[PDB]
Amino acid sequence: MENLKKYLEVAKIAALAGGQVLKENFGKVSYVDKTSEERIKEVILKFFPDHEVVGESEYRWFIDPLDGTKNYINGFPIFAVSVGLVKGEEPIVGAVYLPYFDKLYWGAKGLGAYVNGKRIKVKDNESLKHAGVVYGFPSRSRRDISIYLNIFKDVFYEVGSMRRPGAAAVDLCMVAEGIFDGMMEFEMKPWDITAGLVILKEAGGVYTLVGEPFGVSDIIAGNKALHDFILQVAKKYMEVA
Amino acid sequence: MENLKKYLEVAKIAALAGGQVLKENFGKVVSYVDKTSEERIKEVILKFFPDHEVVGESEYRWFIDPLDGTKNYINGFPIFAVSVGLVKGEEPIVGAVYLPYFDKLYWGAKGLGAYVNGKRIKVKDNESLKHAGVVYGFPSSRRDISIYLNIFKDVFYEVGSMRRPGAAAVDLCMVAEGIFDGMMEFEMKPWDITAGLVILKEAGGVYTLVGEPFGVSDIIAGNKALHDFILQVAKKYMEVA
Amino acid sequence: NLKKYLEVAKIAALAGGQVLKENFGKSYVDKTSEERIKEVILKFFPDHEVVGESEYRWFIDPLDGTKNYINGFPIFAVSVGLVKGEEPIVGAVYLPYFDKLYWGAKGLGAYVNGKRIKVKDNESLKHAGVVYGFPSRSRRDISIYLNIFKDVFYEVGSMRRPGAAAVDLCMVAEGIFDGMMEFEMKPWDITAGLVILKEAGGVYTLVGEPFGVSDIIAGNKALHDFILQVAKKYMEVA
Amino acid sequence: NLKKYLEVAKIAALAGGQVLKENFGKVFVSYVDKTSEERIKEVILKFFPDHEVVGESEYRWFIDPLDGTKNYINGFPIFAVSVGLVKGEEPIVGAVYLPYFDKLYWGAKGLGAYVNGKRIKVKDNESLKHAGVVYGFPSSRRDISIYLNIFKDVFYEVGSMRRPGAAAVDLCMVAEGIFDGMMEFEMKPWDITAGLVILKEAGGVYTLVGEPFGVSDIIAGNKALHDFILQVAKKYMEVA
Repeated sequence: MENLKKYLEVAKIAALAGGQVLKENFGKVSYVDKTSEERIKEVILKFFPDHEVVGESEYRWFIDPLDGTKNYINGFPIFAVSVGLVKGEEPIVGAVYLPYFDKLYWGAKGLGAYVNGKRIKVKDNESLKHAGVVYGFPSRSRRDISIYLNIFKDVFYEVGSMRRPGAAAVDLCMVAEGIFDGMMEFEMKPWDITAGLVILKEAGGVYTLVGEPFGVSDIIAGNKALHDFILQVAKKYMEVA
Repeated sequence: MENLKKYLEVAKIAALAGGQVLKENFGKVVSYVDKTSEERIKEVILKFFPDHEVVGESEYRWFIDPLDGTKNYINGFPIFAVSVGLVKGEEPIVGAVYLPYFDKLYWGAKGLGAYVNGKRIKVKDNESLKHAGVVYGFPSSRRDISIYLNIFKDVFYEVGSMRRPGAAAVDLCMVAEGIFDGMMEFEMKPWDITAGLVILKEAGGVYTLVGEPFGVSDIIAGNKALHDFILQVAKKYMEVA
Repeated sequence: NLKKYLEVAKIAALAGGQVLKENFGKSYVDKTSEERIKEVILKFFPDHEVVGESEYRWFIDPLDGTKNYINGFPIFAVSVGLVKGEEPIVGAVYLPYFDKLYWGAKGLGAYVNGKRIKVKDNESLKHAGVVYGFPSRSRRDISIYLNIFKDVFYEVGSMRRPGAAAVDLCMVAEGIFDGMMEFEMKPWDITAGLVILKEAGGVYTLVGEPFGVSDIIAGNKALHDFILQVAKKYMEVA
Repeated sequence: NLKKYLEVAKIAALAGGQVLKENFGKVFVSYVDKTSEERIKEVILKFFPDHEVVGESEYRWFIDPLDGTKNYINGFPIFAVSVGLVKGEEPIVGAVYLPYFDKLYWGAKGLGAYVNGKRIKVKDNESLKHAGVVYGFPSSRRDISIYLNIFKDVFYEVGSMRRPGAAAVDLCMVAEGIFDGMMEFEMKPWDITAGLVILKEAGGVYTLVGEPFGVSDIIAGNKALHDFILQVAKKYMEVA
């Protein structure tokens, strides 16, 4: 933690470096996915050769060169680059950049959560009918779809509104910014969420990780209210330990 | 209707009138906004055409949506719009939809084409389902939710991706713009889709309206491929006539 | 009908600005623009008069920054101002590229997209920023403007020539620039901007014939007094 | 190795631009400038430890942490970060970032000039009366008159003349085809080196009067305007 602030500024530059690849290529197009990754990898390693990078010790950078690929290929502006860092098992730094909006979300353990310099935080709201929730799950799941459909139906009925933007890292950043009350994505990878979670926690959010935090996981995050409720419902059709 | 041109130009201005209310109030944590936007629109339309009828909540009928995507707008999510559509008798002839946050004005008129801020648009060519992008939306409902979950899962298994942005007028413009192959909206009002529908049609899109075009309806629109696919699936779980 | 003239001015500017927006990066524009502006105005106030290249006059610039617009420089706007008798009371200046709408009305304050604005404070002249402008083929001798330019140049921190008076007035109003100096002006290029600047707590002096060819010196008290100080040394005033 | 120098350059500009970006509007200055400078110099030296950084060997980087300082402090969006690479005495790499507009101009010798992954080129001109020129000079080492005379003669011939207040950005707008040319006096290497590479690869022409790596005056634009505003200059200050 002696160079936490140096890790942060490096995470931010890495996200921007790969975010520029997404920027220059938007609307023109998978070579982008690899070019963004190389750039991110280059920045991290030149600064910290010894660290390990994961995607696709005591310092593991979990990166997502392009979160929201399908949206990116179709032209839907909800996509980003995610750059998270974890010491041992503890996630300590997060950087998520939204190229199309030129919005850079970031945060470090105990240092706060920000978006382009402005401090952010999850919103205050108990009321479920006044709440907004984003969600997401795969098309060819490892788990039966019906389960996800049943969980959806239950929250959908109590919540004020639900949205499926198509990019976990962004969903995580909008919850941390106080736009959406909570989220719930299933069958996630560490690089999909690591950076976003750090930011969410620093913005004062709560979250339950189901499964191996660095393997395949499920995530239920948001303010106190939605987290407990999405979690309650989430365990009627599946198991949590 | 020799004034199509004038009708179009008025629709656009009116959408800009209401959109201005939506943009300068965005972010300011009661929906006096919606009422004010509506007031500006009705006002513009009725100074140019005093005898035309304006619908939303007698040969020419203007269907207007002062605020498509209320939930998103309140929460701080960019996907919201204002729609202004003109119907002569029964035929939709002019459409204008404005995305204030993006300062994007989608417009079109019968036989004159579809446009977005000056550039001509059109639906995409692809007929491959696994590559297709689809947007959907059903309310939280008049009919049993199971029906929507059933139509969703099926399409979900075939298409490349599915999104729920939360504002039908925008879903229609993005389909018209060729970002999404198709859209799927259930239990709509005429002022939710009339404008976006004119636009979609001029972009070369195909669509199926279920129920009374000027009463509660369901809309399935997109390129040929997706419209044929979504419609066929829907017909397995619900009635269309 | 005070709050009503303002809403119409805003919609009129937006209407004309939309034309500029659709064609940016390509006079049909200028013509089409004023066409939309006068049309919206006369639809809401058939008794009012429109002017712009009856106790209620609207001075409009369908496209301020024509040259910038043609080159692809983002500095350009639409200007819609209203005068009652001889007093500027309502103004709207829209900048299509930045999607920023500046508006104001006597007693109601100045705004830019729903945000209230005000001119800036100045303690040191060498910290001030000034925007200026004069024509290439001018009625006055360029020597006069060069003298005015130097004197002001040596005293302030910076001087900029953006190319759109209507936009210069607005930037002084928002407190980006301490003040401006624009010479050989027409009423439709500055009326809407003046209303906005004054409601932003600004000061200004018109030289010549308002609603005619004039000069304009505007900004916070400090720069206005200084720019006017210099001007008086090389030319006519009152 | 040009390709690797260019990618690094873009990143360096972006990094320093981020500082400028998250501090724009917040009425300090030395802090932003210095913080931006430190981030740019760090990235460069990280990929090329042997290179030399300059501004305020066989491979020198001329960087401007914040071009358009006064504009930046005032809140006028015309400002940027300039990162240029020089091999020997020749400008070979250039990256100019405009944080506010989120536009990144870039180029490398023999590779072309771009803006956010968009190939750019100077505009074609015929009539001087249709030309647009950006100018600028310090408040100076030469008698203002000299510059005012040059400005005056050009002013009389072209359609328009603007003074945005940021050389780096100026050179990029000429490269993009917005302005036909620009004249700027009393320049430093870090102010124009990046823009120069970008301009030249956009098919532009420029003349450096003075010491390229010292204090200099720059005449740059397409062929037309460059020749024209070069004629006028040597009519008042006698370029070599």
